[PDB]
Amino acid sequence: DEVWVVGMGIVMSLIVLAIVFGNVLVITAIAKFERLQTVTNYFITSLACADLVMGLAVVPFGAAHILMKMWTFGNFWCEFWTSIDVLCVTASIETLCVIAVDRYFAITSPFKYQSLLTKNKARVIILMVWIVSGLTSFLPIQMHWYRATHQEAINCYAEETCCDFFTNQAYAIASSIVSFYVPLVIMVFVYSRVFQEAKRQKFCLKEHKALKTLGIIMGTFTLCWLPFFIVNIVHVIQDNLIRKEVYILLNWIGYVNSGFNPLIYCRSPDFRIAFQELLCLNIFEMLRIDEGLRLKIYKDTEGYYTIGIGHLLTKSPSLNAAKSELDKAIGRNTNITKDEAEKLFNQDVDAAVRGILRNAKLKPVYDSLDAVRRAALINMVFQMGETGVAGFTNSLRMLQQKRWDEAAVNLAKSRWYNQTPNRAKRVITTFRTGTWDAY
Amino acid sequence: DEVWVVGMGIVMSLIVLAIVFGNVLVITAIAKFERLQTVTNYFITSLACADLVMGLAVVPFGAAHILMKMWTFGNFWCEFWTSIDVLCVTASIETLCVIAVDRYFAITSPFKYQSLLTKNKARVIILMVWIVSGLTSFLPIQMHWYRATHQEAINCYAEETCCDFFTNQAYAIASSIVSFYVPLVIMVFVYSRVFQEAKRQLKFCLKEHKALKTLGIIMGTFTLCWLPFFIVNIVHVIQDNLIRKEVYILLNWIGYVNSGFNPLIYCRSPDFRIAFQELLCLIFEMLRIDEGLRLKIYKDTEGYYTIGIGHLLTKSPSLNAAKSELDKAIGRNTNGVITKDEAEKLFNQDVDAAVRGILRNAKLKPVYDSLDAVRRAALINMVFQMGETGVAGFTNSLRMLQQKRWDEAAVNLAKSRWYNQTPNRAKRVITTFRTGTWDAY
Amino acid sequence: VQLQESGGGLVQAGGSLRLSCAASGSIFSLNDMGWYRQAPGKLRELVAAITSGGSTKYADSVKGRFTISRDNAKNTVYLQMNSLKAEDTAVYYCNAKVAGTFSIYDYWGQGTQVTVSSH
Amino acid sequence: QVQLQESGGGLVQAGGSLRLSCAASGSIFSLNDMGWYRQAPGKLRELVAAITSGGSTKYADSVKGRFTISRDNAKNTVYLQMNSLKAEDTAVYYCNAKVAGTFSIYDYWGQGTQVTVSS
Ligand SMILES: CCCCCCCCCCC(CCCCCCCCCC)(CO[C@@H]1O[C@H](CO)[C@@H](O[C@H]2O[C@H](CO)[C@@H](O)[C@H](O)[C@H]2O)[C@H](O)[C@H]1O)CO[C@@H]1O[C@H](CO)[C@@H](O[C@H]2O[C@H](CO)[C@@H](O)[C@H](O)[C@H]2O)[C@H](O)[C@H]1O
Ligand SMILES: CCCc1ccccc1OC[C@@H](O)CNCCCc1cn(CCCCc2ccc(OC[C@@H](O)CNC(C)C)cc2)nn1
Ligand SMILES: CCCc1ccccc1OC[C@@H](O)CNCCCc1cn(CCCCc2ccc(OC[C@@H](O)CNC(C)C)cc2)nn1
Repeated sequence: DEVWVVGMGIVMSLIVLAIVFGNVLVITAIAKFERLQTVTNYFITSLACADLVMGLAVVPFGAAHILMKMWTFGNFWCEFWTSIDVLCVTASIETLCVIAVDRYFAITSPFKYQSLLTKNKARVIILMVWIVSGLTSFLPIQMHWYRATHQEAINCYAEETCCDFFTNQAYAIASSIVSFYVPLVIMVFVYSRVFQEAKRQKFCLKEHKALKTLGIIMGTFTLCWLPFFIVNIVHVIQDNLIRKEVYILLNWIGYVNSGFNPLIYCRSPDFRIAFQELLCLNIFEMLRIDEGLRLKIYKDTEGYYTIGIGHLLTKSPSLNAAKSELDKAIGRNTNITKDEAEKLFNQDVDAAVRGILRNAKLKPVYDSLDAVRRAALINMVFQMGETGVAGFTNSLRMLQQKRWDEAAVNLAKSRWYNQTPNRAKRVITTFRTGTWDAY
Repeated sequence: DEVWVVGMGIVMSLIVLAIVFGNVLVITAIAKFERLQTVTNYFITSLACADLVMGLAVVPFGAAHILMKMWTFGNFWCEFWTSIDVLCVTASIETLCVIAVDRYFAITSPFKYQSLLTKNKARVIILMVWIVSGLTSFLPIQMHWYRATHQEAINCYAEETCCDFFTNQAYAIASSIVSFYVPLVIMVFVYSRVFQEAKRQLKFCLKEHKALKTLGIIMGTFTLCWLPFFIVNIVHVIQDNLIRKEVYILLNWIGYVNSGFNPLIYCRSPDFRIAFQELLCLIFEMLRIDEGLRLKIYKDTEGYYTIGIGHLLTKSPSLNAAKSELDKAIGRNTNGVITKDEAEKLFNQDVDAAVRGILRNAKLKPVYDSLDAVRRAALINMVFQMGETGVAGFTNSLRMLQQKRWDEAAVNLAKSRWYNQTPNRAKRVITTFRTGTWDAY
Repeated sequence: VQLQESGGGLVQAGGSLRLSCAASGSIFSLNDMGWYRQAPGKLRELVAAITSGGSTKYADSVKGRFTISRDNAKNTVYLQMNSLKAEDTAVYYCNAKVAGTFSIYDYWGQGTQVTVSSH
Repeated sequence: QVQLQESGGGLVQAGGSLRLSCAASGSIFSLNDMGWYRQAPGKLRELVAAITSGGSTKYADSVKGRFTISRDNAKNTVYLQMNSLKAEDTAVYYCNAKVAGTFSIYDYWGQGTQVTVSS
């Protein structure tokens, strides 16, 4: 079995390194770049510190404990080793939901995705999260509240060679609830409305994709620790069928989660550019999703000189004629900024909404639609013009008649649905459902 | 001598009687009257339900124990009686601490006194507080986690006729902290910043700003009533039994009679006081304090017809001229009476005057920008009351104010002809001039 | 806080119209809303009230002929009177209830008049 | 989704004074950092003054003592008071907003506004 010993040594040692390596990579990136100084990043920084202290002060000694099949560091470190262990786990689950609540108050604020907290206010919150979860994790252990009274524990408590965590089931459940389930339940509830409010006002916008990353951070965390925490309240409510080979194995599922977050953060483009440098390497929203933004002059799907969020600068092939009116609209001679591309969009959209109301074939249709399917109509008038949207009266009156499923089968036969099918299907599917499920 | 035992029985019966009476009265008002359906009052309610449970379920049995010199109800009620006792004290401070935080999110929002909570959200928070408070009170006692291990505790736990609350040193501290001190100092901290953001955004003269003071008194007494008990609890647990039990039982009864005190602190509010009386068979905001508000034509100190928030109607003495100007100002035939919406529509217009009329008045514009925001209003007040006619007509203090000689500027205006006609409003604004603060409003 | 009505016109009997009201100074989300009318020689009367949660109450004399509604995004409340009768002629006022610490407060707009014209 | 609008530029003789002002909308202006940049002809876009949401202010060395950046959160506006003007200060001046989102901070610029000085 000496093959098993050395082979597990390399895996555990690899695990310990991946934790320390990736988490320090996060702490460094948020500390370097000013672009990354956000309140959410400050919570992620402390979240990384929890995983970092895991990889330094916890996972190693637990790796040494297993392959040596015995505890080596005396009794004092034993009480401390498991207090730091609980301190890290409780601080993460609390911090993960101080994010979910901070994300909630933000999506109900003028700038969705903008935290309402001061950078120094966010610091204090993190300071108390560690100050509180430290009290509720060290005091019960340093004061012996966890301890059991069966001789098998009283002996292990006496020998400085045994460091198994025998606990009276009062501790085992009480601490399991206050420090895991209670924050976990709040988190899953609070952040769920966050996701809902995000589409009411899927997962295509940049900061929307960021919230699904915050979700995946929470998600993998619960999935890695819930088996450990589930089969330990049953293990006390029903007498033990949980053999110790399994309890420490499900706990190591919780240990490796500390290496997961740096990987997950590579879903944000903002974090990858930081990592790569560190290693020497709503109607308006709906249309930005499927029109894209480009700050120069480019050829579109039909070959015309467009710019920004799908603004046709001209139909002529001469780029001289494209610039000719590109600078006629900005104000200067642009020969445009992201802010210039923005106010040309807000002025092109209103032109398409008045262009809907000055059409007697579209206005009665646009009048009877909800907020969402109106936006679906304006997306067609934007991409085409009111003259072409007056085309399929068949579909135009099917929408008015509130025969959504019928109107959705006719629209998918238009030439529109096969020259830009991926975008067409998104406008037709929101016609069908009245929701934003596709955007 | 049995004279003492029947004397306290009468005194204790009334204490229980007062508690139950005044708190059924409070709960009734907030439920009957539609004006009182504030989220702040839904907290007032459960605060009174926590006081009602004490009056019924707790306090009387603690009275029987003292007079009977023993516990006669068995050990089941004995552990139930106390788990209820601590449920009412923890569910309270946890609500008095939610009020202080709710009033903080109210004074940082446009309407300075509007809760950001729904009624429904307000009352799931109440349900939560009671659930949570119960599980951090009933569970550690019904599960015997409080139990001490010295012999006296053990012998008292075994007598059906002994119901002292012997506790282990860990529970006594971990309970007092989590159930009392933590919500106490969050409250004392968060609410003190509610009080100053009020005095900042302009003491205790506005109606609602007295309501905040009324809440502060509720907390203020609650702390003082329950704090001596909770301090001597900690000094005994940590050191040794230097606290007697008759002093511990008296300091405890101070927090007991607190349950009957809130309903009369509520008589400070005109809202509860008129509600109880029916149940029982019976610069903008600176000038609004100093002017008042009247919905009918009245005569000011100097005899001029005025309406609304100190809005002059005419220098003429013919009431018909006052009504005629008022109808032209409001745009309908008032016959001398207007509405509050119209009165402060005029007031908003009339304040705009008092600032533009000092933008254009001789040497009295440089003194305006020579002073700070809290003294700018203290002079816009004098203009509003007297125009740029008279406040420009005493340059002795105007130069004194420009030269920042305020201790002098304040003695001159104390002799001014204006001082002797409106003395109290004269010195509130004189102090606003001298101390450069909102201390008088 | 301040209220701002709009939408009063002369209508033949059986016709229809809608009323609007903008508001400032509170969180329109949290305030109950409703319209009141007062015809000369008649006292002020509740016509329709939309509570903050969205419940609706309508006067019996106008039930099934009036729809109060709100849009908390635009800070406004709407009333679609249809099937107007000669009796409905009155001055309509916009009411907003804004809760304070211990009590709830009333606020009204300046007013609008509706008058149904017989033949 | 936020917008910026400069105002208050043009000409003035040397030693003159100007007050450029920028109004922002789309975010909590209280929690945003604010700053002014200028692009003189034949030069690159340089910072002149920045105010952080905490109040701290740095200035371009060329404009230190002459310009004062300041903030008014009540009106969602930030002010550059250009004093003791010199002909070198001739540039299109820009208003910048730094709004923090989830994982990153976003930059937001105004259209710009011209300031010509005469020796
Ligand atoms: C509002 C807030 C209140 C908060 C709670 C206040 C904290 C105090 C509670 C701490 C607490 C449970 C903790 C439960 C988990 C909760 C923590 C989770 C924290 C969150 C993350 C453990 O308390 C600890 O018990 C240990 C015993 O092993 C002991 O450990 C060490 O002791 C040795 C040297 O100290 C040493 O040999 C060795 O090292 C350990 O043995 C500790 O010294 C002792 O403090 C109390 O446990 C209760 O203790 C009671 C003893 O009488 C006991 O009652 C029994 O006796 C009764 C007649 O006497 C009888 O009538 C009952 O029938 C009977 O059962 C209860 O059954 C038991 O449950
Ligand atoms: C129950 C709540 C735990 C917890 C709460 C909050 C936040 C975070 C929490 O956890 C964090 C984990 O990272 C803890 N790591 C495990 C200890 C460190 C440790 C592991 N090893 C391996 C030896 C295991 C053998 C053993 C088997 C049974 C034992 O007794 C069972 C019972 O006494 C404990 N009950 C639990 C099942 C709930 C004791 C030891 N020896 N010492
Ligand atoms: C530890 C914090 C308690 C608490 C927590 C949360 C919220 C609210 C809390 O409080 C509730 C008050 O309503 C106090 N009620 C208890 C007395 C009610 C009572 C009276 N009686 C009989 C006579 C009591 C005389 C006596 C004196 C000392 C005793 O010894 C106990 C010893 O442990 C002292 N330590 C304590 C200070 C923690 C026992 C009895 N038996 N029970």
